[PDB]
Amino acid sequence: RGWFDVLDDWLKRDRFVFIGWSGLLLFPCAFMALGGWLTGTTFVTSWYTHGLASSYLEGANFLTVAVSSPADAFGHSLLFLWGPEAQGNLTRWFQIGGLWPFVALHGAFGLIGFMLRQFEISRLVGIRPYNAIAFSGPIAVFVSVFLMYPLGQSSWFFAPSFGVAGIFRFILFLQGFHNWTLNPFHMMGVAGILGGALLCAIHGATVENTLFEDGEDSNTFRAFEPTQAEETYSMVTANRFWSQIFGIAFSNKRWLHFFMLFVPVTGLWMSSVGIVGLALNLRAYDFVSQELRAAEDPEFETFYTKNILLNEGMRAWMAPQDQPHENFIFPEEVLPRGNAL
Amino acid sequence: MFAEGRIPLWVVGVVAGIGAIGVLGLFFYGAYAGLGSSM
Amino acid sequence: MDRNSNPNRQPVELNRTSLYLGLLLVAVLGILFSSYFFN
Amino acid sequence: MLTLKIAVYIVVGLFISLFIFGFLSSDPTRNPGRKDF
Amino acid sequence: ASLWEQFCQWVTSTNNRIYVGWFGTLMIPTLLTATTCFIIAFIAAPPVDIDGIREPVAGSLLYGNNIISGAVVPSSNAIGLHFYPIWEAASLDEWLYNGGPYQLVVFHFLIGIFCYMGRQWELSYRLGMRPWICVAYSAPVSAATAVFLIYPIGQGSFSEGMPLGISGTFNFMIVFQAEHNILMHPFHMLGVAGVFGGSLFSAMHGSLVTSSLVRETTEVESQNYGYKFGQEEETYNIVAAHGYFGRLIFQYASFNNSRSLHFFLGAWPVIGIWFTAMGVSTMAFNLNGFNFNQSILDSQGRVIGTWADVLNRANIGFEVMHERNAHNFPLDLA
Amino acid sequence: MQVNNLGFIASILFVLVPTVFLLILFIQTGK
Amino acid sequence: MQVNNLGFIASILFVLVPTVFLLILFIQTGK
Amino acid sequence: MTPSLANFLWSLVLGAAIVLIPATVGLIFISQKDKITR
Amino acid sequence: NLEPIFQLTFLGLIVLAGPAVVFVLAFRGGDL
Amino acid sequence: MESVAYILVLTMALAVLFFAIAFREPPRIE
Amino acid sequence: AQRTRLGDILRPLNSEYGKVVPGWGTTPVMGVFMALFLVFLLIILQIYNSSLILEGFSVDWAG
Amino acid sequence: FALLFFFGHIWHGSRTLFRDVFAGVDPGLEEQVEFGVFAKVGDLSTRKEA
Amino acid sequence: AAGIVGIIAGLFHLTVRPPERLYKALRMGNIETVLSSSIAAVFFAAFVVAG
Amino acid sequence: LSGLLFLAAVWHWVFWDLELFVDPRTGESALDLPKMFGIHLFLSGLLCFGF
Amino acid sequence: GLPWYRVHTVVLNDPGRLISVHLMHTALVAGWAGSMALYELAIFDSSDAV
Amino acid sequence: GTTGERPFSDIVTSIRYWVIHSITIPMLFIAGWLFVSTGLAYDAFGTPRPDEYFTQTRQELPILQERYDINQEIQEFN
Amino acid sequence: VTYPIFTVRWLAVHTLAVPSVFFVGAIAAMQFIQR
Amino acid sequence: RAWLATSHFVLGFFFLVGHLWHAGRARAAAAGFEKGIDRETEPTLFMPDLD
Ligand code: CLA
Ligand code: CLA
Ligand SMILES: CCCCCCCCCCCCCCCC(=O)OC[C@H](CO[C@@H]1O[C@H](CS(=O)(=O)O)[C@@H](O)[C@H](O)[C@H]1O)OC(=O)CCCCCCCCCCCCCCC
Ligand SMILES: CCCCCCCCCCCCCCCC(=O)OC[C@H](COP(=O)(O)OC[C@@H](O)CO)OC(=O)CCCCCCCCCCCCCCC
Ligand SMILES: CCCCCCCCCCCCCCCC(=O)OC[C@H](COP(=O)(O)OC[C@@H](O)CO)OC(=O)CCCCCCCCCCCCCCC
Ligand SMILES: CC1=C(/C=C/C(C)=C/C=C/C(C)=C/C=C/C=C(C)/C=C/C=C(C)/C=C/C2=C(C)CCCC2(C)C)C(C)(C)CCC1
Ligand SMILES: CC1=C(/C=C/C(C)=C/C=C/C(C)=C/C=C/C=C(C)/C=C/C=C(C)/C=C/C2=C(C)CCCC2(C)C)C(C)(C)CCC1
Ligand SMILES: CC1=C(/C=C/C(C)=C\C=C/C(C)=C/C=C/C=C(C)/C=C/C=C(C)\C=C\C2=C(C)CCCC2(C)C)C(C)(C)CCC1
Ligand SMILES: CCCCCCCCCCCCO[C@@H]1O[C@H](CO)[C@@H](O[C@H]2O[C@H](CO)[C@@H](O)[C@H](O)[C@H]2O)[C@H](O)[C@H]1O
Ligand SMILES: CCCCCCCCCCCCO[C@@H]1O[C@H](CO)[C@@H](O[C@H]2O[C@H](CO)[C@@H](O)[C@H](O)[C@H]2O)[C@H](O)[C@H]1O
Ligand SMILES: CCCCCCCCCCCCO[C@@H]1O[C@H](CO)[C@@H](O[C@H]2O[C@H](CO)[C@@H](O)[C@H](O)[C@H]2O)[C@H](O)[C@H]1O
Ligand code: OEX
Ligand SMILES: [Cl-]
Ligand SMILES: [Cl-]
Ligand SMILES: [Fe+2]
Repeated sequence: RGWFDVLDDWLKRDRFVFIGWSGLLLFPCAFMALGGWLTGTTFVTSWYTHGLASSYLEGANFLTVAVSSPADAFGHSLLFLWGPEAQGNLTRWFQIGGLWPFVALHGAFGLIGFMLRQFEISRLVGIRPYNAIAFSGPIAVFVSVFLMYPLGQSSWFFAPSFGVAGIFRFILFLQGFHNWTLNPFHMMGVAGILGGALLCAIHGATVENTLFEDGEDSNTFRAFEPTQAEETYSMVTANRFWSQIFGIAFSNKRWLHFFMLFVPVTGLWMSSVGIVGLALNLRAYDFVSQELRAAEDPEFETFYTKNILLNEGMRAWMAPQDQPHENFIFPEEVLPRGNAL
Repeated sequence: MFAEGRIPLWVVGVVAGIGAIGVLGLFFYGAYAGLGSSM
Repeated sequence: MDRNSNPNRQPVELNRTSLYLGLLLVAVLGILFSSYFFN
Repeated sequence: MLTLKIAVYIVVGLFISLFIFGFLSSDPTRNPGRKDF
Repeated sequence: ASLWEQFCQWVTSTNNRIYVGWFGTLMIPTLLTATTCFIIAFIAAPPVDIDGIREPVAGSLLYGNNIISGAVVPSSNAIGLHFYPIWEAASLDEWLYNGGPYQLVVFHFLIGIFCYMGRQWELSYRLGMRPWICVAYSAPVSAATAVFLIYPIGQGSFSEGMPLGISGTFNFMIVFQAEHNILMHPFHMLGVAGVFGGSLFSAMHGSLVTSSLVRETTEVESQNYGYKFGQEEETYNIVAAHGYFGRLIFQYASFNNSRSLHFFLGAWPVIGIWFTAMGVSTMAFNLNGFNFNQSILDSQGRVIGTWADVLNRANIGFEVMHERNAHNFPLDLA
Repeated sequence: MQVNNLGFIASILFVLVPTVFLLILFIQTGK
Repeated sequence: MQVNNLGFIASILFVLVPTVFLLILFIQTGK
Repeated sequence: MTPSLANFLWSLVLGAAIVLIPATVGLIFISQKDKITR
Repeated sequence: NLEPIFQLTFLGLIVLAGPAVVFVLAFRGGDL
Repeated sequence: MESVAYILVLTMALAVLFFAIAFREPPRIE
Repeated sequence: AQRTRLGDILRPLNSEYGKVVPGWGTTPVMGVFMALFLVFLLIILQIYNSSLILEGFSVDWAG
Repeated sequence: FALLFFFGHIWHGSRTLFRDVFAGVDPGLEEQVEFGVFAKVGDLSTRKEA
Repeated sequence: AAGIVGIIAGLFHLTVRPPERLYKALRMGNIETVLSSSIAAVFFAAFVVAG
Repeated sequence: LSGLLFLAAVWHWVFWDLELFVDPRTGESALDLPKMFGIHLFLSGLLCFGF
Repeated sequence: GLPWYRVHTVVLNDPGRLISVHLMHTALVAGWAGSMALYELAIFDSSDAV
Repeated sequence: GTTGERPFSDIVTSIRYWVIHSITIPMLFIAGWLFVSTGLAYDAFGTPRPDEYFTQTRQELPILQERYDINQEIQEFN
Repeated sequence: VTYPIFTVRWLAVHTLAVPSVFFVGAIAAMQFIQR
Repeated sequence: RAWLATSHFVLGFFFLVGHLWHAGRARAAAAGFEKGIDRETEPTLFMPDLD
């Protein structure tokens, strides 16, 4: 017995927590990312990077804590603990926001390890690896949003902070500065996510309401056993119902479930392509025909032009606080505002 | 408690749930006192 | 040299449901991207 | 305007009367199971 | 035998290609009316004075909009919650100016989708099904009623209802955030949990079923031809899928009962969308999202910002610029 | 409106090229 | 040159529509 | 020979000595100890 | 102040009162 | 003239919807 | 299968299909080279990142 | 294109390493996917028989 | 330097057969493994050129 | 060059069944991908060094 | 038959036609390079490099 | 069904388990409590206490602007 | 009968739960920090 | 007013959901198919095809 094959035996035992070869990448990296996030949201400030309190130690709550992005002065420095910024000082590393690339990098390598775990367990069990192919969507989202968006921007500062209200800030920032709702790549993402939620709800309700009477109890859940051969619900009845209700219906179970896979994964990939565009400020910010008309004609108003005005107001009122390294002094008279508010 | 060498699992569960409710209530109390209470 | 028949030739199919799904996808992609094409 | 109002009131009332009288006309028995009630 | 009984049998027939039913006798006229008026208004309605300040907003395609910017603009703020049919207008042009098409489309659409939910129950009853597909459909219905009816009622004007367009929806959402802080509302958070988890679990379910498909085709043809419509037997190995998923996380995190799995797949996004419908319906009465602004102070008393304070700066910037010409007084009371 | 001069040709080709591809594939199916 | 604004779309459609018709008919032949 | 170069080289050495090498020894040791009986 | 002390003591008594009933009926053999 | 293009693409989607409902491949039990 | 002159020339380069070295072969030398490649990639990344600062130049358009 | 080619790699890598099950799983696959039966996941010779 | 190293590596990959373990692990009889690793190297280089 | 490669593609499409592509040991089409990799790597190294 | 997204699999076990499709792709890329350069040359303004 | 490990419902319903944990879990609780209440967490992580957000010589936000010499920058920020 | 006590599952439970209870006690003490 | 209106609107909605759940279950149970479709007498299996 070779030592590699003995180690392969030990790593792929049937235990409570499967390890595998992928676990050597997954578990230390996922533990580092999760412990870094919990450590930062419990103890670590954003006072020197953002001028903000973002830990439970400062009095923030679960909504208002974050592992915030590092200072804009560092650019896209990877901000290693031993790196030229922190210089080995753990306290300085915490204060300059090094927990953000710590969490983001270990998280990215843990996500790699998780899709590798999906591949490894799919190979061992003997099934096709479509769970890993489906998980390509979340990794596309993580790579485009937390990595390539700040890389395209000036620093890691403009990456989303690992927090609830920090993510809400990133979301509103992308509305006001990028017009990300107007981007068709995000619209395909929204369509994919709402379609995935629709398909989940409709598929579950259809199965639960086309169940076969396979038991004597009103509790229908005990009328199923996993080792049975026949279908637990009537695809014919479900097909007839949705054909007469909606006009069309699924007639193929395998196509139904591939579509349930396909819709949100494709939405995530499309929104990722849009975030890649936004990394370089390649926005769908404006419809130039409507601005040219609105500049020439003061009677022309659409909901698009109203959204443009909303974005301008948000940018001017948020940027001095959201980007304190820039020292944006906007006196009150230059702030755009409507009548009386 | 009603067994040999054993504690009922529902007693363990009610104790753990009471402790979890207590620490959640303490965390909600701290929203209105001390830091982060806006006063 | 001789021009021999290739035995790796295989027919392509697209069923009517696939046609309808593709036509709807292409129509909604046109609906989505036409405003940006016009700008 | 009065003619359109009368026409819409008649159309709406006819559809609502259809709905009501149909659900009053032994709709529980219009099912493939046990139609006794 | 009777003419009425023959009509009742036709109406309730399961042999209709599209099921009508008694709910369909209300659904079809209302939905056809709303569809026809929406299409005509989206193409060719004149501009609508939504804020009631004689500042008409071009909503239709013939007046300079594209598909993204086009909308059926909500009715005038001067109307408020007043019932504004065609016969209450002095002319059709006045009706168009004041946003009557929005009221017509929205009222017939809301009746139609409530009747769609009733019809879903009706056909499940005629087909000998269990009846709770309509309960799952009640979550999108509640969300639609929240944004088209309940939010206007609580705000006191149908001008506050979501516009029937893409950029109009974005405008509704941005003004909603600036006024109610919906992102900080936990019901919206539950909705985001519902849609993110519903898409997650849709991807999971689909990927596990596609992963565990029984080999019934060659490598040339599509694997979907391994399923025959109306086959008795299972098209995929649930035990293999459970073995994979209980090794991917751990054994007791994986469903083995397909009925519990599908009840969970139904229940998660439906409950999430119910909660977010109630969140929008409760911010109709101005019960807003969490206000943590200036919640952290130092020992002197100076405000230490958090991410909620930056979010509030964004909300203020959205608020001071919204309906720029409609406000005359210092507070946006509704 | 002052739109892109190529917007009409791009929209028609973006719709019509894969429409043609799908129609070609559907009509030949069964051969 | 100051050409007709519809000349490009007319030329592409005039070529491409019967081209598509012919390709559809040829590819399905033998079914 | 800079401080950043020395810190990078020490990072290579200490990522081996803290993470890679002791995990390699621990995995080899526990796989040799708890063997699968065929 | 003693008001949180009394509040938490009353709260503790009432939170224990229910599981005391369930626990007595489990221990002594009640018709649970 | 963009309005013609928008009307055409919306009409193509609605025609696809009609032909997919009215002229679907019928689901057959076999 | 039709013979050509170019095919007959190139034939010994496509005659060893599926030939393997039994066992692990040169996998350890491979892994040593992959480790050295990873370290080299780390070096050039940290130089481009300005996380590794070397004397004699600066990462800037002026060198 | 680099982002989309990440999906291509995953797709083709998965199609490579899972070529045997591309048409579907085995029509059995029953006992090997049960929990606790075999000492090693997917290995037949590692049956505990206990 | 990379061309010299590529010449040396090509000479090794021309004279030395793969190990049986690496042949079976990476499925070297399948051309799709070449497609997979080439797509991997290609997106690596595309990320590099975009950066 | 594009025209020349189009013509060469036409030739290879038509004369697909070259004797070089089949294994002399078995009777079927086989590419020795590690050897092709070694040749292409050597060509890549030579071209990289010359450039 | 083959689904649309798999049509190019026909050259999976055909090295001659695989080489042919590679040539066709290489020809299309080189012809794009030539035609793109020619279009750029036809519309380039060389009057002021500054 | 059982991969080899003791079932959790057996474990947590044992006298010996709760004898060990009645001690370990509360004393981990008090370890976190003494991490915060002795003030060691502020010094460990560099989080300001409620009177070092601003000093008597700095009343603005101490936004780092140095790229490499951040230790001296945090020191003069205090 | 005669199960192991120390497993990979044991370490998987503690790696998470020991700092979880430590952090919970920390945040509980944070609840009593005055301004 | 805000608390009362919000609470009672949420309660009214969830009680409409209860009506739908119980009205449908009452009809299904009085009709006899609240536990699922009988396999032998599945009603759709005796209907003509829709097209
Ligand atoms: C050099 C890279 C490369 C190569 C040689 C291949 C080759 C192949 N792929 Mg893969 N793939 C790749 C990258 C690549 N792929 C990438 C980047 C992705 C992510 C998008 C995928 C995702 C993928 C999936 C999901 C599938 C394949 C499949 C296939 C096989 C059949 C292809 C086919 O007939 O489709 C035919 C394509 C059409 C009929 C129309 C597609 C037109 C596209 C959408 C737009 C046109 C693009 C334009 C003309 C050129 C620009 C592209 C260029 C900039 C890259 C074939 C072996 C299939 C398979 O595995 O077979 C068993 C399969 O299902 N691929
Ligand atoms: C009609 C119901 C109703 C209304 C309008 C109010 C209103 C009010 N209460 Mg009261 N209360 C109620 C019921 C109600 N309560 C009940 C049933 C109890 C017994 C538990 C209490 C006990 C109580 C106390 C002790 C106090 C109040 C207080 C208050 C005031 C402030 C509320 C606040 O900030 O809390 C916070 C708001 C929340 C925590 C929101 C909770 C959201 C719930 C959980 C939604 C439920 C979801 C759904 C129904 C679940 C099923 C759905 C399912 C299908 C998925 C306010 C006027 C306070 C006061 O000011 O006294 C003078 C005070 O201290 N209430
Ligand atoms: C995060 C935690 C890290 C996880 C670490 C996981 C453990 C390490 C996994 C290693 C996987 C690769 C090794 C596979 C076995 C093999 O190839 O060799 C097989 C041989 C012989 O094994 C024996 O050899 C016998 C004969 S033969 O070799 O096959 O010819 C054979 O019959 C027998 O089966 C076989 O056992 O084993 C050896 O000991 C070789 C050790 C070196 C293997 C590569 C490591 C190189 C790492 C580079 C780092 C150093 C460079 C640093 C630069 C600064
Ligand atoms: C008691 C809780 C009831 C609340 C209603 C929510 C559950 C129903 C939602 C499903 C909607 C989709 C409809 C089609 C789906 C469908 O048709 O379901 C079918 C499914 C099958 O049930 P049976 O017919 O076997 O039994 C139900 C009755 O017929 C008799 O028991 O019904 C149930 O499982 C009901 C169980 C609910 C009881 C527990 C659920 C608790 C979940 C809510 C908890 C709170 C969530 C928020 C917390 C943050
Ligand atoms: C009450 C009367 C009718 C109500 C009106 C409903 C109209 C729309 C009905 C859907 C039309 C079907 C077209 C899909 C094409 C079609 O007919 O496919 C039919 C298809 C059946 O698939 P099978 O199971 O038969 O597939 C087996 C194999 O053929 C796989 O290829 O059903 C689905 O795929 C559902 C998944 C997509 C569902 C898409 C619906 C999207 C909703 C509408 C989007 C509108 C966009 C345009 C707006 C301008
Ligand atoms: C950073 C870092 C690191 C790491 C660390 C670690 C890895 C750790 C950790 C850690 C951890 C790992 C921690 C934890 C935690 C936790 C917590 C804080 C918790 C919580 C919770 C809660 C509060 C919950 C609650 C609840 C809910 C809500 C649901 C149900 C019910 C209950 C009540 C349960 C080191 C040193 C390497 C180095 C430096 C850097
Ligand atoms: C025959 C021949 C010849 C000729 C040649 C030629 C004349 C050529 C050419 C060529 C060419 C002239 C070419 C080309 C090309 C192109 C391409 C290949 C393209 C494309 C496309 C694409 C792919 C794109 C796509 C897209 C779109 C559309 C949108 C946006 C996005 C993207 C980019 C994706 C000669 C006599 C000399 C010689 C003999 C033979
Ligand atoms: C869910 C869950 C759980 C948990 C639970 C818990 C944690 C709890 C609870 C609960 C409790 C812990 C309770 C209680 C109770 C009590 C009661 C219910 C009472 C009463 C009474 C009354 C009514 C009062 C009266 C009074 C007055 C009025 C004044 C005078 C004096 C007195 C105090 C007598 C378990 C694990 C089991 C199972 C699974 C899940
Ligand atoms: C799988 C990947 C895992 C990699 C990550 C795992 C964590 C690795 C941590 C690496 C830590 C680097 O730690 C680094 O150690 C060196 C030497 O000890 C310290 O260096 C210090 O000590 C040395 C030796 O006394 C002095 O000569 C030197 O002047 C001084 O700076 C660095 O200041 C510190 O930054
Ligand atoms: C939940 C996780 C717990 C977080 C860990 C708790 C401890 C955090 C660090 C506090 C310890 C002391 O805090 C700080 O430590 C760093 C090491 O990083 C010391 O730093 C010292 O060694 C490092 C490493 O070579 C070099 O930077 C330098 O030689 C010197 O500054 C500082 O002098 C001390 O001020
Ligand atoms: C089967 C269901 C029922 C269908 C049958 C009923 C048909 C409709 C009957 C009501 C007809 C219209 O009812 C009538 O509407 C007109 C609208 O001009 C109202 O008229 C009112 O408004 C108009 C202008 O709008 C004023 O000029 C008028 O002075 C005032 O009275 C009447 O007060 C009401 O009596
Ligand atoms: O309309 Mn639509 O948005 Ca409800 O809040 Mn007041 O009014 Mn108007 O300003 Mn802001
Ligand atoms: Cl506005
Ligand atoms: Cl006002
Ligand atoms: Fe399913």
